[PDB]
Amino acid sequence: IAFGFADRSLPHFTKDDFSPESKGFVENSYLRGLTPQEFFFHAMAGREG
Amino acid sequence: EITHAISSAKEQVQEIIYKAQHNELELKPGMTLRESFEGEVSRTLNDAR
Amino acid sequence: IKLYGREDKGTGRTIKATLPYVKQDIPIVIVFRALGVVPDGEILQHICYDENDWQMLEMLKPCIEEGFVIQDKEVALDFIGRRGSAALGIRREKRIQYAKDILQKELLPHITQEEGFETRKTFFLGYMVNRLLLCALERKDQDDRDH
Amino acid sequence: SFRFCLECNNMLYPKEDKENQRLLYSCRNCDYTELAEDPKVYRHELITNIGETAGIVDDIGQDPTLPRSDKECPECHSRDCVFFQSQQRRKDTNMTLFYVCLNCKKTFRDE
Amino acid sequence: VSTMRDLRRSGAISPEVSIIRDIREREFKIFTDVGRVYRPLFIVEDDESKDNKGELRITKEHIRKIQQGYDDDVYGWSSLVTSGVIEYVDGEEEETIMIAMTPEDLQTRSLNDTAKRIKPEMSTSSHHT
Amino acid sequence: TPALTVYLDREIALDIEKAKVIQSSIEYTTLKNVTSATEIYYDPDPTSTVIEEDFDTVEAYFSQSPWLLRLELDRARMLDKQLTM
Amino acid sequence: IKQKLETQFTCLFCNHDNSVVCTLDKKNSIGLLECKKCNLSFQAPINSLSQPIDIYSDWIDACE
Amino acid sequence: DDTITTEDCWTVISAFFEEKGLVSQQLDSFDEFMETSIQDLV
Ligand SMILES: [Zn+2]
Ligand SMILES: [Zn+2]
Ligand SMILES: [Zn+2]
Repeated sequence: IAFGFADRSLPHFTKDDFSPESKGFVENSYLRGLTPQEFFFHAMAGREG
Repeated sequence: EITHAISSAKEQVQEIIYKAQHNELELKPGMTLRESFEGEVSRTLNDAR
Repeated sequence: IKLYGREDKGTGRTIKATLPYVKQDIPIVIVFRALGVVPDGEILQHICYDENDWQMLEMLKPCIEEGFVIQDKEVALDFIGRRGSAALGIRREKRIQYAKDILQKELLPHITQEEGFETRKTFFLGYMVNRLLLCALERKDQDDRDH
Repeated sequence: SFRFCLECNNMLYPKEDKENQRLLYSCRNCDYTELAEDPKVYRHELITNIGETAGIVDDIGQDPTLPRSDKECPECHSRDCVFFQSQQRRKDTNMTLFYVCLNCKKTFRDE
Repeated sequence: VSTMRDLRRSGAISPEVSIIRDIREREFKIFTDVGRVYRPLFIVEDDESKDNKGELRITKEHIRKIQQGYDDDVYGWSSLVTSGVIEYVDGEEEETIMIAMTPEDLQTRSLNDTAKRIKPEMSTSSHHT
Repeated sequence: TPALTVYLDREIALDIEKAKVIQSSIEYTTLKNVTSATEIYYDPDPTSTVIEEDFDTVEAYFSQSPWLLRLELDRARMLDKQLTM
Repeated sequence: IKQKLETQFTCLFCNHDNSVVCTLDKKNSIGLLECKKCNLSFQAPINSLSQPIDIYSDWIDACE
Repeated sequence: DDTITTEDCWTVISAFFEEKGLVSQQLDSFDEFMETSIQDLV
């Protein structure tokens, strides 16, 4: 997931954060349910398809 | 077991960030530092899942 | 405002602008002079705010020399009017006064359109050139059209 | 730093004085001329590092979007700073971080 | 910017105005343009001059007055906006703020329920503001 | 994505050291690739130099236009590519 | 190389339209207007940026 | 004071739709056109 905001993927993260959760790793299963940050990233990948 | 394998994969991604930011990361042939960095993180996370 | 010159191709790497209702691209220095600020040293004082930045100053070098021979306001304004989609034969005595309208209005009309306020357009023009070179110097990403 | 004539404000060009065998800086709209302090006339950096560190501003610590670190300032030894990777937008740019102490505004790294 | 921000949070300036400080590029942009898309957010107290810090500005007292419809000497949505507890941000101003996802994320906690979802660790920055 | 697949003779293909020799001869290297900086000086005396840095270099070595073209090679890229002055 | 260009300008003397030819010599910075009808000629200095409308403008001011 | 709960968040949201509804960006925009924009265009 690209830095579509200035140096971050979403305004809920600090800048220059390259960790898994920051750049689109969805840790939860569909059973467990996705968090709000993960949800949007999943919708970005899904839209591209 | 599931939660452990994901937890340990997030730690390895931290180590990769540390190495790349302290100039201790191996450069892959044909690739810049940032390409090599992005490449190694992706391989780790897909193997984790 | 277009920056010509490819990578090691395009020789003199100068900068020309495009103005509404003028058929051809006009170099930047000429329009600066055409607004009432003519010596080089003031022009560069309006664009670059860092006298040490020699990379940026080297890229403005060819623009000065390609617009050196236009050394005053009157011949600058006439150089413009001779391209601006008009009729043939409006003479210098008036072809200036037609181009002064194309500069006062139509060119950046959101800043102001009353007379005797050309200081705002000259200062703004310098800002644009500054932003243009920051991207060409790879100090700032190009803008994201989808933001 | 390239300079302008102090009486005409137009730019000076370097020109040699053949008779006295010395380098001058000459104008092009008038007769003013002066002596050159520097034999160097032009430099072209192919492998460049300029603008890596450059954007150091006084209010960068007021930006709440920047991450904070524990690194010890060499000057004042404060435990409160902001950090950021290089603002150079080249494709080969390193990922090494710059830290800025909010007190003395010095820039250091983790090497 | 602090003064200007406080004028919007009181109502002296129309609440739909954008006040955008870009610190890195040393630019300060204000927009009163028509057609900007905006959304509301809760304001979190960020000034280290009060015990209020780190918590939501909105309290159950506002919530009490909302359900009644009147103040204790019409009171609806816009009453909250001109009393500094909610403000509007557009896409440009959103670039410069730091948003917590839920009120519970404003404070650190003390689980292991294998059915429920994992909350992110958030360990790249030591302290968030 | 233009690309060549270059198989090597058998005797060379099982000896990595000889293959590296082939590698460096095929790869295009320009002067621009190894140059770090170029400079233009006014050095009016052909037998000397105002540059204190190149003083001991040019004085011992020696034992036309006044404009000097001075270009600097990067040691790291020159060492990796195995090129001599 | 010189540029020999026909124009749609009217000669200031004979009044025939579409009969003024412009010869721009940039190697020596000398522009030349010619009339294909009455045969008059007018010379003026040109830069590198000039075009047939630049010297034809200088010809209008040289008469008035 | 105390902490804002999930139910309290919906009380705030209820106040929004009570005042503004769902199509206020259509209605307010057109209202501004009749009150002022026509006059300015003249
Ligand atoms: Zn002068
Ligand atoms: Zn300090
Ligand atoms: Zn004729």
